[PDB]
Amino acid sequence: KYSIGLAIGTNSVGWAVITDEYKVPSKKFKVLGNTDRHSIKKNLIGALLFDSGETAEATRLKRTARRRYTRRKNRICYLQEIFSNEMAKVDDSFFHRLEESFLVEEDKKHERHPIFGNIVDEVAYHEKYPTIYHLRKKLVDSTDKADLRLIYLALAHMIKFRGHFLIEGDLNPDNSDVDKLFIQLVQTYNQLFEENPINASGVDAKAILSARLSKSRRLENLIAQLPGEKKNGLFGNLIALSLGLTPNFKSNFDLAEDAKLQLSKDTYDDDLDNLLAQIGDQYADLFLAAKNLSDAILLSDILRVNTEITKAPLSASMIKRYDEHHQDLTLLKALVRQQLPEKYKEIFFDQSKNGYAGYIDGGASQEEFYKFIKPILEKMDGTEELLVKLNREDLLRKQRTFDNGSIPHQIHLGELHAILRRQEDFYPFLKDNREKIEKILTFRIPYYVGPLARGNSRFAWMTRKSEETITPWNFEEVVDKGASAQSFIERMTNFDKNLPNEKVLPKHSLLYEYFTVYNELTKVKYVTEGMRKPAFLSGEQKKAIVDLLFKTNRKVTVKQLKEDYFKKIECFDSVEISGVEDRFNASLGTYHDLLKIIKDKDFLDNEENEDILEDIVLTLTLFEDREMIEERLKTYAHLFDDKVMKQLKRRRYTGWGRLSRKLINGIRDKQSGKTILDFLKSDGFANRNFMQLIHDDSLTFKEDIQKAQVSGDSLHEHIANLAGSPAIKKGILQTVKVVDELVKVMGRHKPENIVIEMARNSRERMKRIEEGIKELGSQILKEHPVENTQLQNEKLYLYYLQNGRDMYVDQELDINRLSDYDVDAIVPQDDSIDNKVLTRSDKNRGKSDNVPSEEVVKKMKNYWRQLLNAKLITQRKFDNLTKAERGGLSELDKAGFIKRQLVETRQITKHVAQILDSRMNTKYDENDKLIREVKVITLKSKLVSDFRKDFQFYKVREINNYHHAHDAYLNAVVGTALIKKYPKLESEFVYGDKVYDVRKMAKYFFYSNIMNFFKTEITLKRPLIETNGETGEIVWDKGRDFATVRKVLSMPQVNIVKKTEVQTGGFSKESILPKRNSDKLIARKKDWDPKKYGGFDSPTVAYSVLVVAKVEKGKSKKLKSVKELLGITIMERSSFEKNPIDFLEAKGYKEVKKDLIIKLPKYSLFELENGRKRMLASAGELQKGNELALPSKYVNFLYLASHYEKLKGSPEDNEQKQLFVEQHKHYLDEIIEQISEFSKRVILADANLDKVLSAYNKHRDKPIREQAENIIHLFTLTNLGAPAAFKYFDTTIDRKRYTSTKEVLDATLIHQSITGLYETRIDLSQ
RNA sequence: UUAACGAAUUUAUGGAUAAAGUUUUAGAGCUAUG
DNA sequence: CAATACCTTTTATCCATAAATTCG
DNA sequence: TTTAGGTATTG
RNA sequence: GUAGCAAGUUAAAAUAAGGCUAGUCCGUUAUCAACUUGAAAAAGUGGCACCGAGUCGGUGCUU
Repeated sequence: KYSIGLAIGTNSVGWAVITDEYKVPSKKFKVLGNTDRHSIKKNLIGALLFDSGETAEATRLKRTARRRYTRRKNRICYLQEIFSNEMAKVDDSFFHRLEESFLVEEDKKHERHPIFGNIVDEVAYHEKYPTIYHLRKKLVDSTDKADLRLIYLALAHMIKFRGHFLIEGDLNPDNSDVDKLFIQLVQTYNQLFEENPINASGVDAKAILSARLSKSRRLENLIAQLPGEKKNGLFGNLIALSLGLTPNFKSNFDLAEDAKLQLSKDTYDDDLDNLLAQIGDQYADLFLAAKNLSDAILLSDILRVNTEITKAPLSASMIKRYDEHHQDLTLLKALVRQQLPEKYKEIFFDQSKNGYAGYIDGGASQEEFYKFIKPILEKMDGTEELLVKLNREDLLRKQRTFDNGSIPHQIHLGELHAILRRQEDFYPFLKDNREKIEKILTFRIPYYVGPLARGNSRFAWMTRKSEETITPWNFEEVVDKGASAQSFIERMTNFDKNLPNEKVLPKHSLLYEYFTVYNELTKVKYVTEGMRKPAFLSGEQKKAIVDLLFKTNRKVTVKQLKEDYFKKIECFDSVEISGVEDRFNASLGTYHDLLKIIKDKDFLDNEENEDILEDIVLTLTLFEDREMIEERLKTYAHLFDDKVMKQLKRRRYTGWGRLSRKLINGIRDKQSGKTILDFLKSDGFANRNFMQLIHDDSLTFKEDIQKAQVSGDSLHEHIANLAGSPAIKKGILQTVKVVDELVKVMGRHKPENIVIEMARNSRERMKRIEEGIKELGSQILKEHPVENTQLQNEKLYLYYLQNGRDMYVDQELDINRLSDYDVDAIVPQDDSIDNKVLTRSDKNRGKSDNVPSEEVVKKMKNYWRQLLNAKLITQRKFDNLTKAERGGLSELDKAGFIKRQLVETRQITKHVAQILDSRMNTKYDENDKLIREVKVITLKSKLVSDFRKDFQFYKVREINNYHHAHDAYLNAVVGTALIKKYPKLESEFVYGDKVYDVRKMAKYFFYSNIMNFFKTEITLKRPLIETNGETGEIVWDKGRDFATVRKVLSMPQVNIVKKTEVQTGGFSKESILPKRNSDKLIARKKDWDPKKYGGFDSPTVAYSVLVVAKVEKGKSKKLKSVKELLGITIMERSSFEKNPIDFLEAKGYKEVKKDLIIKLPKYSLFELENGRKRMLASAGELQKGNELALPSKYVNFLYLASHYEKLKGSPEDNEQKQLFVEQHKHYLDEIIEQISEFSKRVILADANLDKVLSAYNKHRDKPIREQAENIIHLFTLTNLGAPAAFKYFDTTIDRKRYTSTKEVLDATLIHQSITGLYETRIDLSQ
């Protein structure tokens, strides 16, 4: 006796209920709690607002740093351990001094100066080496024994900040000068090639090689500079090799197989000797020279400056930035003193101003500083060498900035290496541990390994060789690198859908190939002259054809089968094959690729080897790393020749299949003794298909399958497995929590129908006209020009693609009056450009039930082709225009018109259908087949979208929140109506497998527009009492039903519930705050009084708790009873939950009433006084309660008043829509009045409302379309939810925030259920 | 995922890295003047 | 108090898997 | 990428 | 304390409090009205028809 309609979105689930005759019911509901209200009537329509679902990504990123920090403090801890023994000899508490660098002198346990204890030597230090970068150069360059404390500072400073690992290989300090390296590259070629010696002459190798151009264009530009040699010639192959390019040297030496050499790819050191051996070892001296140049090129962009004087270019690059800053500061500081010495105090002394004082001491970015002084620079003289420095964006640069990190960790390691090498003679431990220390800088946990856990991390998957602690130096021995790399993918690879306990096999698995061949072979039937009836392929032939034709060639065409097997082996000269199509879709691709390498056809056939051949593909498909493949295959090396193994390691397989090994060959019928595969050959006269095998009740497969699956799962897992946005899953869970409650309301009765629906270029317009009049060559673009912001107007934009001529008439069209000209769809209702055309009269096409007629096509079949070749129309647009010559829109073509429009393509929505449908129909009849009690309809959203505009139910989002229920109601109406009149479409719209045939075009309707039967009158007749033709059921009464629908829309009571949510996540605002004497300053770490060190602020409040107890007041300390709202923060919450009372007493409460403590989540609901509602937004803040029921005449008005997208509809309807504006013109005063009583009743903001009231008074003479739209802003003041700022016309009206929660404490608390219908009300009295 | 194989983008989940920011302290501020 | 005004870490790089989506 | 709750200070 | 002037670019340390399972692990996602039952997962709990409509109001029968 009822039906449910849903409208699912990101932030709301909308829900309404419908009757046989389309009324929405009501019911008296019990009210729990101590309040005198014992009952309420509420309508069975509602919606559920909620905060969006938050993705894990934001969280996961925090995790990356969380590990990034606990691994970096470990790296420095690693250097310190190396020094600990040796350093204590030099400085007893050097490391201690650093640990406590952050403590204030009162809390410091040692000397205040870190690098050296004494005040004198530390000042000398910054005197000589102002930057660490200054020091790095000296530690690299000098030969003098430098203090061990400095060595540590430099080395630890490189290990703390490595730069990035985005390069693999090594770059050298020698390799910066490309020309110096280039000449060696030319030079070696000359010591080897006296028959064709080359001369570098005066080629500019520096400029040509290191350029932002293609790796290809630079190659050509170089050899062009040389006297003329081929890029295919050997020198170019070398030069290409330096360029990050892959060249082939086969052409020069004409080697039997191609051997290319790329410097990024792994296969280079190994590939060299396999190629190098044939030419001989003498050449190799050349190839290393080329590799060196590559390393020269690569860092040619990173370290652009001259680096000839030093082995530490990076620090040298910094030292230059420092001195330039010093130089240019004085010139800037001086030139301001010289000409403008009044602003200098603002510039260099005011921290807050974004001056240099702001740049250094204030919080001002180089982008903010550059901007602020650029005006000053150009008013004083000599400011060119400094202004060119500012446009260069290199002026008064800091050394540590945002653009670094383009630095590759290798150049740091270069300075590290130099420092170690320099000072190892002086310090023995440096020379012993040099390699041990360098690995600290170079080591990176390989991603496939994952976090190195000891079974106590969710994310980890790694495997360990020894249960001992992991360090960068013993990493290979302790960690099973390979078996981790497999576990790495195996945990992300899918499971078998039919048997979800077993792993999916590789897509190129040999067993997968056979199964995939035989499943196509079993359903092949052959008909011959000798035979009366077609017969399935029998057991021998499948096994014959496979041995004969599939092992011999990659793909098997139908002609090969009739010729090679049927005619040759069975001697049938002619035959017809029904089952297979033109060629066999399956192939034995792994067989032949494996057959070619190992070359033992006997080997691939011994079923004893199937275990061994599966393993090679699983290892080959799985693994990326060349070395690790070898480690797995070594066990196989004895079976194989040493040359056979070489090719095996190369072939890699990509992809994962669908089905398990156990499914195909493990599962066995208890009675037949046979597997899935064994039934795929030899299934008797009837050869059964794979689906058929699982779906045969005589076989144990349907019974065995069901055992694995049910062993199924709770709702979360079923919902969470859903693929798609993680917030739209929330609405799903909420939409399904809604349905389960509606059924409870209806006395635990299941409903007949359920309707679910879910909601989801400016310059493009200029370019499709720009180039389409360039190839047309017409002057209609020059004759009248237009702009890039205008073309979102349909009629203007259609003219320009049309070129000023109508496709239906062939004449020049006036630019000024497009209102009289109709926008015409090629196919009667599509509103996109692909199907939109603008002509003076839409009847010129002929019959508006017909395709644009043969009369206009013969006139204009040519003009629309000119537009196609100029991309002024799309192939779909042209093919629907010309379709008149393919007999027009065929019944079978017109069926494709409507059917494609109605069905929902979105995979998520479909899954929602299952979720609902399977949760409803638990009963099964005596047959195996399921009983379809509840019908789950998926409605497209557009249908209702047009229905409201078509039938005067206009939707305005921002006036109100009722439209969420409104769309649910209106999805419920159009849904049940479309299935009442069309049960042939049940299979198309309902998740139900009935079956629907395209053939009809039970005739039903001629008209290609599905949404016609609702219409009382239709633009060219329909009876106002509709009934299905076949059953006689009364489906739609245009007179009777439409009255209730507007009545339901214009209903003033709808249940709107905002889901209550404990707030989770970050403790507090992330920013660090400078020291204060506040008590809201949260400590950063325990030993740090925020008053001395600075701390956090602005804790988020996880939930509020209501505390009724006594507190001490005054020096008198008399105990007086207070009832107030305590904020439990996220940091607090864990501590709170263990012991509430001890925790409460710690915050200052005494004699707390434990029974009465109430935990108040965010968005919790309070009604006080005159029914005004407040939602508790914080322990200390409140939020707006109430939704304003603007009457339907205004909603319908304001949508038409706002004048949405000018007017889209038919022009004759539009005139009365325009007339509706003036007729109801006085409404504007009614709308503004509505708010005033509602403001005073609920909102309590008179301060603001008065500037509102006083603002509307002034703009009375401005047009309605301009005036009404700005009236729409005003509602945001009335909106349920938070106070936010709104602007009328030119005046911004700030928000009214409720910074007291006192009034709540004496109101009645409302606990509402998911629907909003069941409640428990609680009146609060101390 | 398609009546079947490939490719690509996007979103989701996960891993290994990087450079900034912020905070306290260390970089003896001097010279007239109470 | 209740207004009033101000505040809120960001921005890169690479690897893997999966659906869902639009092209072949 | 803007929300909407902490926070301190004023007339 | 004011007026002058010199100066500045760098560094160490922390980067959710913290937790025990002490790992070169983990600590911001999902999930949540209320009441009874539960360690939890979860299960359980709220008569109907009519007339009407400014955020649900009245009446009739059973209860």
